[PDB]
Amino acid sequence: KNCNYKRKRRERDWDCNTKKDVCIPDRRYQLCMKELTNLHRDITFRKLYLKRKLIYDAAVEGDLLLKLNNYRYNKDFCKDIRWSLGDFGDIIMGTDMEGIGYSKVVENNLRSIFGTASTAATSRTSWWNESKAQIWTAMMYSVKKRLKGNFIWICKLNVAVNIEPQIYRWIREWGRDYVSELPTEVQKLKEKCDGKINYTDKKVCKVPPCQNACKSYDQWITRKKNQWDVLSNKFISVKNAEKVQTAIVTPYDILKQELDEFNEVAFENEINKRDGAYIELCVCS
Repeated sequence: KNCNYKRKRRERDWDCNTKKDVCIPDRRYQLCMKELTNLHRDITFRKLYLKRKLIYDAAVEGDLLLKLNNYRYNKDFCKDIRWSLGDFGDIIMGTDMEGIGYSKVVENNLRSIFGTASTAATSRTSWWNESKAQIWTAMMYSVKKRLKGNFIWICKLNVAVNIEPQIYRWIREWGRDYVSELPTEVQKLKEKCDGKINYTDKKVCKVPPCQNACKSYDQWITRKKNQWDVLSNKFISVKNAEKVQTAIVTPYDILKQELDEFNEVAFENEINKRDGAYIELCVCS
């Protein structure tokens, strides 16, 4: 059904339990791969066949993402295009980090086509780099259909096709989720735990629904911290898999680039529950 409609963003939080070395976004789980899953001639013909199947899945993915975006054509939509396109790329290149269920089937199908010799990985990257512009076009079809020649400037093609390791992109995506969730969770804390100027005891000291709001906030921030540690640890593993090391980029550098107002110290305080706002609202001491 993931090729029929998308869950609301953040309806399901990042999943770190299924594959323990990485946290997987719901968007990735829902990536449309129907045609890719449902995959004799020369290998050249079969690659051509693959392209067309990838175009179909990409077109559907872009259509459902736009519907999820309620046809707004805003930054959220363009990010989703970039994330999903990127994931398609990693699937094609064989560097996707999910590799469960039908993703495993898809990887088997691609290996039937490209083989598994020592040149396979390179030729798979070559095929993607040669094809990715058309896949973006396929993903943007639903936009082209409604906006015609003006679809070109809704989202940036170049940004979308520029190759980046999957864990880089997922950290960007995760960060955008975090900054969307944070004020929302702080709202709930404030509403239940906010105090008048002349209070004597914090509400959290003895007021049950404030305590339960703090408990619930604790559960959320504990997930966020867990997710950040897992993704950060995966960032290190993926980096160390690179034969040559770039002499340094950290996950915070990525967050700093993706996010508007990022502040590493503030961020680290929040996920460790030692920020001023949390302490004010949830620590009775």
